[PDB]
Formats: sequence, structure tokens, C-alpha cells
Amino acid sequence: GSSGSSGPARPFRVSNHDRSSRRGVMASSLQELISKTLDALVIATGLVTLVLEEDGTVVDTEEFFQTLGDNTHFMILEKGQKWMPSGPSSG
Repeated sequence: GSSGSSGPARPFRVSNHDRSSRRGVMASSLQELISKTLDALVIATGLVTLVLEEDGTVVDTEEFFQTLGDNTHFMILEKGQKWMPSGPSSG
């Protein structure tokens, strides 16, 4: 866990609560990604919740993360934030 990667990693997308930012992170597993995302978005704190940017389903399982295709959109939320669908308009 400290160093190294069990096999190749898969590409994935990430977006903040404002569903405005887009960060493409790659990880072999779920745990790895989550850890990366935080670093990418340089989030102030670590306590966060990763979910799907489609329905808002929290991904806390590896078996479910191994099924997700490539460039999978995700949604990060801080201690006190919920997921939200695609806004009807920006303005």
C-alpha cells in the first residue's frame, strides 16, 4: 500500500459538488482512486464521500469498482454535502 501498484490502473473522471470541475484520475482499485482524487482536487480535508456522477451512488465496494468502465464520472462530497444531477442550465 505504501508504494507500488497491483497491476495497471484504469482511467476515471471526477467532479466537485458544483459539477463544474473535471479531473481525470487513474487507479487500479477503488481505495487507490479515492486517495488520489483528494490529492488531485487538493481538498482541504480528507473526510469525503465518493459517489457516481450519474445517480449519486456511493462507491464503497471494490467488486463494484472493478465493474465500472473506463473514464467513469464520479462525484466527491465533503462532510456535509450531497450528490446532485446535471443542472438544467448554467446561469
